[PDB]
Amino acid sequence: TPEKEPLKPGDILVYAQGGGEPKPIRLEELKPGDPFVLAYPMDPKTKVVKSGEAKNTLLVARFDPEELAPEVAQHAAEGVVAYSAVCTHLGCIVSQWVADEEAALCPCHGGVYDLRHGAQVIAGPPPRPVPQLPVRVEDGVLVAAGEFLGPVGVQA
Ligand code: FES
Ligand SMILES: [Mg+2]
Ligand SMILES: [Mg+2]
Ligand SMILES: [Mg+2]
Repeated sequence: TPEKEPLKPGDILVYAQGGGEPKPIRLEELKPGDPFVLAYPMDPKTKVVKSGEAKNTLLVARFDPEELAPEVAQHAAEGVVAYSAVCTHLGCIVSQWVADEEAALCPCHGGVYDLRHGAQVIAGPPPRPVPQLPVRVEDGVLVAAGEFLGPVGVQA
């Protein structure tokens, strides 16, 4: 189904939504240092949000660009970073924030990913970082700028 299609470069990032019209994520809405938001990709011409496929679930956060690791900054936009939100341990959505680590926490078994430093696993059983999603800003809206930088979710 269109709603289960994979994320594609050029897709518009929208806030995770129930029904109703989607809301694109605008750069100016994200305050550097604030907790991440959960997002999905939306096909820019059909406006179909690809939220029926869990492996399209994203977390999106903004930091001061100087606080990002250079490798992360390569794929960031005005300090905004995005990653897959599917835990690489057993696939739970990495839905919680760790304020004093600026990290994403998985409530299932306590995986913690260090968002400014490439979602390095700093606690729990995730075997590898959630992959980064390159982003760019177009007319103030966040857009996927490439494929995920590695496989999503639970792998061999
Ligand atoms: S599914 Fe995330 S830590 Fe186990
Ligand atoms: Mg605002
Ligand atoms: Mg650092
Ligand atoms: Mg625990």
